[PDB]
Amino acid sequence: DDPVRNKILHPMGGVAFSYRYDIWYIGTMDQPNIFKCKIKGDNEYRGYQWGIRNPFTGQKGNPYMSFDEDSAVIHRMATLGVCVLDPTRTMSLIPAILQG
Amino acid sequence: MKTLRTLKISPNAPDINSVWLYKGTMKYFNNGEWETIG
Amino acid sequence: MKTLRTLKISPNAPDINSVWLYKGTMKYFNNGEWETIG
Amino acid sequence: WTTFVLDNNSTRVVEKVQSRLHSNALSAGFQFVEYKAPNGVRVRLDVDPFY
Amino acid sequence: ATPSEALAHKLVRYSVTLDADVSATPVAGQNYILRLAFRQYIGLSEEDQYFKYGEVIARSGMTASDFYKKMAISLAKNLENKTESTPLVNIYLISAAAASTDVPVTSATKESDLTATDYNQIIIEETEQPWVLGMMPQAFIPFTPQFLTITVDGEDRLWGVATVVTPTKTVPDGHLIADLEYFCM
Amino acid sequence: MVISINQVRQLYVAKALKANTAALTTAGDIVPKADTAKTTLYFQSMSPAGIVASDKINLKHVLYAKATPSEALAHKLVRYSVTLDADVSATPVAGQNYILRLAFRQYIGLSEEDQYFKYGEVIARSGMTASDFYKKMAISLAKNLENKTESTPLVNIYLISAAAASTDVPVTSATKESDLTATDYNQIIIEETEQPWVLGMMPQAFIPFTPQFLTITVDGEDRLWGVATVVTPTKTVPDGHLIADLEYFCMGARGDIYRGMGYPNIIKTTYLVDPGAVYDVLDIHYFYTGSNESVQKSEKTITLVAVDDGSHTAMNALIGAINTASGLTIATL
Repeated sequence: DDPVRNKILHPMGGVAFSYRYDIWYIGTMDQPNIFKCKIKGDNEYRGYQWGIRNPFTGQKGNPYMSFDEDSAVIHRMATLGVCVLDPTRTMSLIPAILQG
Repeated sequence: MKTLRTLKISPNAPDINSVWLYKGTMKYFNNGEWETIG
Repeated sequence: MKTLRTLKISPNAPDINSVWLYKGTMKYFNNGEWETIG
Repeated sequence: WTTFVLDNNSTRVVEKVQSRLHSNALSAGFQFVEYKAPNGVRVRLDVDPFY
Repeated sequence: ATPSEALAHKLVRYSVTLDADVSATPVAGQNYILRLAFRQYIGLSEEDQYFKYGEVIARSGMTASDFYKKMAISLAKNLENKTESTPLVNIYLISAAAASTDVPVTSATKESDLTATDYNQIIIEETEQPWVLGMMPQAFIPFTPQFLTITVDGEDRLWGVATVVTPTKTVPDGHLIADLEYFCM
Repeated sequence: MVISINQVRQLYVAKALKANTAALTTAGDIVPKADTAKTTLYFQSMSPAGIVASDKINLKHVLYAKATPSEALAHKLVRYSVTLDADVSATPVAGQNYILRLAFRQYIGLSEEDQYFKYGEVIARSGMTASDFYKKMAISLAKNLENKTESTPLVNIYLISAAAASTDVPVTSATKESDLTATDYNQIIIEETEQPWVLGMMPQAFIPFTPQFLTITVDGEDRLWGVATVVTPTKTVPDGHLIADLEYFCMGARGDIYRGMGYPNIIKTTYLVDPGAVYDVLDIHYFYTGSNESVQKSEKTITLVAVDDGSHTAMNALIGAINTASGLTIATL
């Protein structure tokens, strides 16, 4: 029923994703059909590109300067994934205004 | 808003909460008198 | 095949599963509309 | 609600009282003071003598 | 500076008829009950309320004029009987031939006295109350004719329409100027 | 309003295109100044306290220069047409209560999770015309809306008669059914409303809505009684309030940033934009690069606003004076 994300309204009131009937598990499976994927090594990164001072850390003065602008830039990265093993084991009914 | 539930076959008039059927004339109680449907 | 167990006297259309009795008419729901007998 | 019939074993709109006039002596009356709409909505009454 | 018609109170009139949207002819098996809601009965507040009734059950072949005939004598037998400590309200009947002359109905009037069968409305006009020179002021009991629900087809609708009309009768200036000269001495 | 910056944004108001310096005498004048070799570009403009020259644009380092026609910055007030559709019934059914729900969003807060619902109900009768239904539905909307003693309502409800078909009858809470005398009302217009605006503190916003209908039962089935169609908009909100909010933010990249914080002890910034006039905009986006190690770019932008007479004569004179002096080819609008 989230009204920010769905954005297409039904004529019968409400938002049209609320009329979507999803059976996510048809029968019993030994293992998870749907799961999130993660890498065992630490794979989220953080980095700081800055001039004289660093407001992100509080370091006034720079031993290794990136540029001379007197600014600070933060850089982050991540890798992720999702695996759905069998898509025939989830049944969905969606309103026809959501297809496009 | 008046829910009639039973239909009665009688040669003379039944209660006002029932439909009156005799020989081919369906009569029911509307506006204080028996109203023939047809 | 389709049982209509109630009859309702009303100027408005009651329901699919009841019979609509207005002044000299006996309408019921058939083929997606109200069919009057007689 | 043509779907459901409303009996007297649940609503008790006619209720047996004790009278001198008869053994099976009956009362009669009811009132609706609450409606329960779908999806958790309930509406109850508060009858104020100020209104 | 007052032209002496401004100090004359206007008696309120309600013309009650059958509701043409419900039925212009009386439904047969139903009870036609008119409730008169008086508002200042003995006290001087609006919380001192009195209720008088007129009930006419109809029968087959009862036209609108016979119903207005029998409701007015049902009102007048309740409102002006021997057991009334004050003059409460005045019942009137207007036939459609005259449309301005109102036939007075009282408790002594019975159905053989009223014979014109074109009665269009019942007019219920408020009365004059008793007046002593310095003890009883000129006060009036206001009212509102109200209607109960009749089962026309299967549904319950109010059988009447209470229309306020132009007040024809006015109680004159005399009982207040006489009461004012009692106080201003 | 707070806007984003590409490290700066400078704004200069153009009131009169003077041809050179020492002709700038009144506040708001501007001359576009450049050298003969067309290497550097700047604008000497008469501020309300004296002549002020902009930051010098290296003309080898101009990323874009483009101007806005001032018709593209005006917001259109959305109109919705409410009609009884012929598929369900083109006449009001005698026993059905017709309820029209207006579903607002971005009400007082800033999200679509802030929803507000106002209603309008008409129970129809036996002899009710479809034209008399639109008179009663518009009034029943104009009692639940238009009830604000404080301010203007969230929507404006109008009525079009079929004989007129282009002039809309306004329906207010004062309006009774005796005032609407036509017999051929065929639709209801539910138009957007301009919200209040104060300079620098309340930004220009709008409350979107959707006319939604509740189910009536006609042929035994519960059908939606109407159709809400978005008519093309006939009313606009001009470019005055956005440019005055734009000058307010971008005069703190040049002047005072404490715009009334310790209230008697303040610096007053004289603004040249009046919020009751339309403005063409001209953005020039440039940067700065240094030598031998400082190859990083310091991107900048310079905004020029000029009043619109409809035929765009003030901006096109300002663009044509720049293209002569600077050598760039900005497209005249």
